[PDB]
Amino acid sequence: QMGYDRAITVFSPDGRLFQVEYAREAVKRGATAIGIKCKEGVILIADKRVGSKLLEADTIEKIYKIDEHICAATSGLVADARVLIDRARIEAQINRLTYDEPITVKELAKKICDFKQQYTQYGGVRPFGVSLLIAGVDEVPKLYETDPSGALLEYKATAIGMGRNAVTEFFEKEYRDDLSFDDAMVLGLVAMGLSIESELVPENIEVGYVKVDDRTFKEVSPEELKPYVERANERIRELLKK
Amino acid sequence: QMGYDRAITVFSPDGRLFQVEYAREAVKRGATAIGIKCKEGVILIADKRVGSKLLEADTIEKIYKIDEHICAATSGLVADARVLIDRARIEAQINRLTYDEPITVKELAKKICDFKQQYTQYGGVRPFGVSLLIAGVDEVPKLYETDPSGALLEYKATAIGMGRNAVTEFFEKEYRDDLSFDDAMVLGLVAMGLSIESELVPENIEVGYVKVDDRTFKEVSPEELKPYVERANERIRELLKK
Amino acid sequence: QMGYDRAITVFSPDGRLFQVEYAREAVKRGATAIGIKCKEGVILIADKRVGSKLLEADTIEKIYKIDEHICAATSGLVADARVLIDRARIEAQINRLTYDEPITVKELAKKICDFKQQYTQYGGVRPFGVSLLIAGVDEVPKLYETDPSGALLEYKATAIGMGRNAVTEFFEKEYRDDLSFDDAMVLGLVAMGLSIESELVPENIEVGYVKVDDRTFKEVSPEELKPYVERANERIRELLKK
Amino acid sequence: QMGYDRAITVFSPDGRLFQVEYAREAVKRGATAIGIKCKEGVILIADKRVGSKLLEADTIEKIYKIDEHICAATSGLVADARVLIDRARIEAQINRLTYDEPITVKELAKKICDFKQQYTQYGGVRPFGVSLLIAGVDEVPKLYETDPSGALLEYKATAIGMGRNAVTEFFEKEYRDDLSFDDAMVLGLVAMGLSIESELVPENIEVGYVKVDDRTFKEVSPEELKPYVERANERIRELLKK
Amino acid sequence: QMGYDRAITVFSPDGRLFQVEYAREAVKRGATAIGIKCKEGVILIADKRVGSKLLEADTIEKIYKIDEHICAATSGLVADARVLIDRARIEAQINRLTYDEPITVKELAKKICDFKQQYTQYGGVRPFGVSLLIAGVDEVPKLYETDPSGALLEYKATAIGMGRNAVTEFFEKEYRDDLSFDDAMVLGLVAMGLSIESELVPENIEVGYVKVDDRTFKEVSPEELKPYVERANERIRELLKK
Amino acid sequence: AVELPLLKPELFAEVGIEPPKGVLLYGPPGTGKTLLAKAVANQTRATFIRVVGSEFVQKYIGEGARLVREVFQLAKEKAPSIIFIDELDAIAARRTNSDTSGDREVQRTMMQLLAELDGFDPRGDVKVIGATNRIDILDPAILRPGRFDRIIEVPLPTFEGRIQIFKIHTRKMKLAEDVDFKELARITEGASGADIKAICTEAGMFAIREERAKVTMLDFTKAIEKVLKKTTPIPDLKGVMFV
Amino acid sequence: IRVVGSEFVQKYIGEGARLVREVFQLAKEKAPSIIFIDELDAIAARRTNSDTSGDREVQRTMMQLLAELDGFDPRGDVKVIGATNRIDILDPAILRPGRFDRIIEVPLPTFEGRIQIFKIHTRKMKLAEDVDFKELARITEGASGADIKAICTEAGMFAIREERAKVTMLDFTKAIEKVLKKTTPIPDLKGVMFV
Amino acid sequence: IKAICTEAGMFAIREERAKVTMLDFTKAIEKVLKKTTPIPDLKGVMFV
Amino acid sequence: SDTSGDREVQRTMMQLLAELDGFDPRGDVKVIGATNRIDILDPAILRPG
Amino acid sequence: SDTSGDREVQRTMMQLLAELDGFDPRGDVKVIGATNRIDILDPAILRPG
Amino acid sequence: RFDRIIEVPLPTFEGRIQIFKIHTRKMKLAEDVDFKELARITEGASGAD
Ligand SMILES: [Mg+2]
Repeated sequence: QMGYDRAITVFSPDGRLFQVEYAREAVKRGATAIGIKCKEGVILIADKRVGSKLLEADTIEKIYKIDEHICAATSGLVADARVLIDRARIEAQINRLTYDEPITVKELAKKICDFKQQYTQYGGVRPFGVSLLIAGVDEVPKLYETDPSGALLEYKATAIGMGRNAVTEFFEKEYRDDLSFDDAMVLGLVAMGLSIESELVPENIEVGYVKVDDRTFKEVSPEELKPYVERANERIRELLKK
Repeated sequence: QMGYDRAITVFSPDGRLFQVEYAREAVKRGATAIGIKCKEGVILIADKRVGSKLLEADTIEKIYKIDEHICAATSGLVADARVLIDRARIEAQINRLTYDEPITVKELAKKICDFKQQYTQYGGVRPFGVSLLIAGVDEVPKLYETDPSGALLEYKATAIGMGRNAVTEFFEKEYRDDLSFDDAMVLGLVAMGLSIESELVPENIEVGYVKVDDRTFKEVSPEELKPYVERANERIRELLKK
Repeated sequence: QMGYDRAITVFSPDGRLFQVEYAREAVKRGATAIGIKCKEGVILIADKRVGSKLLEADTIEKIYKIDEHICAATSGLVADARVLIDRARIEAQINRLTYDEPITVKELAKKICDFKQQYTQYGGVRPFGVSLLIAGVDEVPKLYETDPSGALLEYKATAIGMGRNAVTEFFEKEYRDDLSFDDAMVLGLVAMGLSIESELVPENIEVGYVKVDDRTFKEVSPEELKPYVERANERIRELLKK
Repeated sequence: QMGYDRAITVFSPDGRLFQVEYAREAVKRGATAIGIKCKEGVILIADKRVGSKLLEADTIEKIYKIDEHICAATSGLVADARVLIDRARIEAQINRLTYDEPITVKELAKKICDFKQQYTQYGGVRPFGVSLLIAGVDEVPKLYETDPSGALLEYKATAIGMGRNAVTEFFEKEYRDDLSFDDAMVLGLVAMGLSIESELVPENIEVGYVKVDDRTFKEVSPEELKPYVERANERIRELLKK
Repeated sequence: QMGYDRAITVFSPDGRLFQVEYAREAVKRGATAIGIKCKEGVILIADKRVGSKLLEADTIEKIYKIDEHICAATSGLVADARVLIDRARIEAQINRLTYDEPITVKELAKKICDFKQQYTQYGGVRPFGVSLLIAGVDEVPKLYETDPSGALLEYKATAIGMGRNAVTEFFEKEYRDDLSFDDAMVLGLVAMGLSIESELVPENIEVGYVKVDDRTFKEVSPEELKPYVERANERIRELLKK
Repeated sequence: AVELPLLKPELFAEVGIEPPKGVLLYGPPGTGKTLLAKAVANQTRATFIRVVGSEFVQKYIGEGARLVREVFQLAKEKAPSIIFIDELDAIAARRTNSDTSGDREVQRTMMQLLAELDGFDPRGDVKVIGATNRIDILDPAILRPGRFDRIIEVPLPTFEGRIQIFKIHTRKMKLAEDVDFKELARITEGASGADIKAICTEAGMFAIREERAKVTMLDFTKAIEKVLKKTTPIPDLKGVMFV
Repeated sequence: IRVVGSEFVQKYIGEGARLVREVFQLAKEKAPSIIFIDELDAIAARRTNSDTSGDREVQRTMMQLLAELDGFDPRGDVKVIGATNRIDILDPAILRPGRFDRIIEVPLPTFEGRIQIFKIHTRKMKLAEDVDFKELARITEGASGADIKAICTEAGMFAIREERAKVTMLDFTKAIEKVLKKTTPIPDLKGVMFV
Repeated sequence: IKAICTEAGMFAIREERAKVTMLDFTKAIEKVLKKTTPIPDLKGVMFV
Repeated sequence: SDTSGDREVQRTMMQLLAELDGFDPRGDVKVIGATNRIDILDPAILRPG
Repeated sequence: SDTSGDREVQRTMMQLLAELDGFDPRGDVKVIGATNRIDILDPAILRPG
Repeated sequence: RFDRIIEVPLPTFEGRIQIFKIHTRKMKLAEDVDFKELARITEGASGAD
């Protein structure tokens, strides 16, 4: 400590990589991003909040199209995230080049873990200070989290970002393995309303998703956002009186 | 604090990076440059103040040309800007090569910011310490602030430089998304006059602007800055009395 | 304080390199895996309990295919394991290309040991802070451990991670070289139970095996594992009474 | 101080390379090996005793056939052995590829020294902290030691590793150049036995040789080994009554 | 005092390289090697005693044939000496290859100076620790010294190593410009006996020579050495009487 | 090492051993290095003087030197005498081979330790007992015989050891008989001898807190926790990413 | 007059100068008199800096004693007599003779020198019945006279452990191994790293 | 400031009057600031 | 500043600069100063007047 | 001692410590106190006696 | 704490000349001297020099 944290190469006598824990606090500097997996589809809910009103919020977004049934979200450096995810766009496309068949959500996760690992290993370069939430449906719905080094944990309710700890507590209690896609959409807005610590306005949130039946990406436009948010607000206010 | 500011490959224990913070202080050190977006165009103004008269009265160049409808302006390290804009120029030409279509400001900003992030990755290469405000009209007007950190942020009105903070507080009250083309440039002239806390002459500003109706960048002569400069000077005077 | 672990290139005066003895500590902090050898094949048994129920119950993975007849398990960072397992799979398959014979357990182990040792010598890259277990039957059933040092050690039975020290002592008493396939899987299921200080439920263990007769890797289905786990519970509970 | 010891490029005020000096001590930490030359061939005796009963007693091997007629022992790290020996194996055959003739015991041992000499001069790497004993008969019998430094010293009987100090004292009186092959074999196990200061068992030690009536590496089975270890054990007993 | 032996890209404030001066004090930490030029030949004597009596007489054994008319002895690291010597041998045959001209004693020493100066200037590697006496009759007798750094100085008698200073002082009295082959051979044997503070025996030194009349290397044979021990020792006894 | 020479100088005729001028204690400090020094002092009926190592050096020195002289004088005036010298690292440590500012001070205090140890005649007998953190932060210039003849590895107390120290204290305690000394020891794993002692003081506090004169096994176990047990010592962390 | 001179040099400034003034002055009173100034290594200055407060504080002490020695104030039949471990740490004023007329090299003991030191000390012990002081000298060459004393001291203590209480040749040699480890080890294998 | 005013009044005296005009002040202000702890005079070539 | 081994000797030095030739007249001193180097002496002793 | 200062203080340190020791192996008069610093001074009240 | 902060600088051309005059006056005739030449040689030298 105070020396074995001054490079990505050193270990401590506790055998921690502190540079990698620090790249991870970078994730926690960024705004909350939340994924739910249910058996009828998977949900991606990104914070799309602006902190001043002279900001234009179309590019404060997390949600990036990757493949035509793989979307993903991000938390960490904005910079790190765009270059990383652009790699992932290419990688998903390359997979279609040499096989003629869209990429699996898992393989993409393994490839993008491995990209981050060379940057953790090589001392001449810093790691990407970012985690992804990779959400898609390949034939069967999937939700992954990648860690800054390239570690892989498969989830079923998750978040990265500022609100992560609280969203983890929320799904401990609320998230059940029988929630319909509709039902789980509201529940994931209640999880976002909690972490942001007030009720939500559709302008400060963005929802994207992949359902199993449709097996497409869509993106939820602010008109198509509202019925869900309206349900959500009712309960977001109740948990602010607990 | 120590040892978290002597390299670029190290993070802090909080997920902040103090080296990269200091490049943001680099942006803050230099002269103000304001970009103000409107529905009829996007107006890009940069201070052509000279700290002596021995300095040329048109100092090359506070407002650079990237493409035929794309310009950008600088605050922070002026050394760096020469290099950085050469890259931006070649990037818009490269897209005209490989797609025969000019580059969208959004994707251009991403490319330039990526080149920055690449220079964050390496331990022997420090990043550019300069922010550029890339402005252009592709279909609707667009204004972006590109940071030394590699991150892009879109705006409705913006500032950078040592006048950044003052003009966020100013345009927050005063800006509305319903200014006309003339009303937009005048309000931006008021913002420049506030920041420097003296009146404007056509010799301490360089203005260009971009029309939707022409889809082209045009560069404003000192003669035709005169009407706008006089109208604006009244509001500035009232602001420097209170 | 030392600085005999500033780099991997600085020996301690005692004649040891500290930095790989801390990459050895990286394995311990990660979770346990046990590889258990009988005279009728090999068994491989690994943690999947990880975290609360937010994480998927059948989270992927500790028990990796290398081949369809050689399998591996890890302990340490599952970043350094994930790219290493990518490297392993290629390595076995290159042997298959150029020999049209499957890699022997011993020979795959030797190649992982060189690979690890490549990173260990240069100061410009750190070695993995991961250890690997390589289990097969080439035609003699075999069990090895490949160290983060890139050293090769032959084992009758072996364990790594948190439970390393408990499993060792436990097998010092009970294990024999003439245990049946049924006995050796079960024996290590008690030991695995002791490693986490809890009863084994079939949803927090992934167990694969390589049989001598088939020479084909097969993974134990949740409920096919259930009666083997059930017989282990009697002894694990018994022993947690003390 | 003392040193000037955290670089490999630095020679200290002593005029030694501390780095290199730390690595001769890393040989010692590795298990003993005993080399002995007679006029009827060259016997190499090597410790294959590692671990309790967690590990298998056969642990590869540790007395590697390098060439047809040259074998070597290792002392130091096993990890260090793997890589130095991989390269060593290739070099032995490389001579045969380009000349179609025997590699010299002198010449193999020099180019095994050379690989690490590369890693001693250069700044980007460490030498391996390993000392191999290089024993064979190209046309006369020879024994050398290769040193982690890269020194090449012809011995006539010696030890290195843990037993280095112990066996020199032993061989001041015992070692003679009119000894028999059989006498040498036995005397070399007494030396090793002294190193461990314990009773031998023929199952956890491997003895191989290159004769001069063969000119081929051979290895003496454990069924054969028993009488030689048994006449050793009397002589260990005399010594451990003093 | 300093900290400029920490680099080899530096100069100190007195304009010196202390790294090079401790590579100088690696030579002084090796056993001596002596050269004598007479006007009938040139004769190079170097220690061949090393270690305990359990190391062959013929363990280094320094005075390597480089060419047909050039032998070169060493003092310093027996590890770096070998590589240099091999590089010296290659440079001399390259000269033969490209000219069919046997390389001059002078021009060979020059090419060595330049080779070691690449390793002095570059900071990613270190300077050698070795001093060589390059010696022969090209068409007149020559003896040079190439230094740790690679400085070329011409001598008419020298020594290098631990024995160095005493033998310099000796020559300052005895050495005469009128010297002959027999006298010289005797002279260097006397000189070697002051270094070691003890008598010489035949095989505990090796001596190489290049005559003018042969203009070809011949090694002094042990039996030919014998009458020279007996006459040299006369003076040795006298000068080791205190 | 010390004792038997000092009381019996017949030894310096029967053997002819010239007087020992020093003995050095190593292994972990605070175990009871001070206590060992007193134990000896009692046996030869000598004058114990304790010098703390923070009495040596300031930041340009004078007063550091002044007190080495002071206690060398008291010891000669009060012979036989035993000077306990905790803790060698501020008056005996390794030197710089290329200067630094800080070292200079340290060296000037040092030369005066080195001198006086050799300086005594058997006219005035000054025996000393050193103690340190380890010997691997110490120069060999004082670890020369006649500056430090021999060394004593004083390690941490053994399992069976902790029991015998617990027993010293249980004596004092009123109504002690539910005490298992072995279990208490087990729990106080990797505890020094000083630690054992602290626990005993605190068993008495715990007991009076429960308003009784009896100190058995609840009290003692609670004491252990307060002083010794506050640690898990190598666990942490399970990822996230290290899993 | 035996002074350890490093023992002075007080941080209460000039108290330091006083003390050397008085010892010198006393030398003239009790003349003829020998003053022994032990380690001129901290009572002798150096004009090249290493401690801003330290160089000047020693200097005042140094030029004061020089003042009394033959600065203007007469020698007083002194007869200094003075010991030091370093020579390059010295000011030009003291380094020269005429304040120490005969500069003497005191080297480490020779082969014959080992023997002499050995004899003086074995007379204090119980000798050997196997005496050879030449045999001991071969290993110990390259040590100092204090290590010779050290060996002796170890042999007598060794004898106690052995329960002999008699010193002999066998104890002397064992004492050489133990002493030589600590503080002047001499054979060490240089044919490993070096040629 | 107390120094600037005394320096100025001494300027007024130098010009042999008691009217402390703007010009006595300007000379004075430059005298007192020239001495003092630090006023701007460097702004870089890489910054404005 | 902030020493006593090279602070106190400087305020008795400042007294000297300034007593040896200072305020006070003349007399018959003529102060014979003697030194070993002029390379570690204050520039006031070094100069004439 | 630097004559006046040191000796008065030396005396009042010793006079403080002997009493407080001597009436309390055990409670009789309980001594309480405070200090703001103790790293600044020679052991005395850092002496474990 | 003063207000009138006066830097005493080294002598200037005209500055040296005024001083020479005083000393010559006390020191009788020296009319073959050029005061200007003395100043050119002694450029930037102190008053005490
Ligand atoms: Mg002395």
